[PDB]
Amino acid sequence: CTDVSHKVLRSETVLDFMFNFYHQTEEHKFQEQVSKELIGLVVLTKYNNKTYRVDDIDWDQNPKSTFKKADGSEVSFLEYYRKQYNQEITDLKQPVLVSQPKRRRGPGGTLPGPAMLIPELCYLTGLTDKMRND
RNA sequence: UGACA
Repeated sequence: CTDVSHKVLRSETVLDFMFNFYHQTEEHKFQEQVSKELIGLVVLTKYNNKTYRVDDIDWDQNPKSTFKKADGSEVSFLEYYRKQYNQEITDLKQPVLVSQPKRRRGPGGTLPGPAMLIPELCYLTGLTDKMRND
């Protein structure tokens, strides 16, 4: 009861995460907190086991969002991820994870780990990688 | 000088 946060779980996508979070908080409230939970935090891309620092949860696009390829092949997250790495999205109706370095614009550290992630593949971490050297 | 977006 009234449980929150998660000490860097082994395996679980932030979709499954933000999912349980969907079963608690209100609507407006929901989105506000959830993000705070993943924001500044990082996720593990199941398809390419690569972790990026989620600084913003894209509560607009779904794992279906598309984009053209080299020659212009329009493939969706679901596709690019399923065909190239086969990570079966499945929850093709949740948001996205806009991972951004969002450096402190201070001196010249420049933060790393930017990426448009699928919440259904992001193994919640706890990295919160700050590494920049400002 | 934004490293499988």
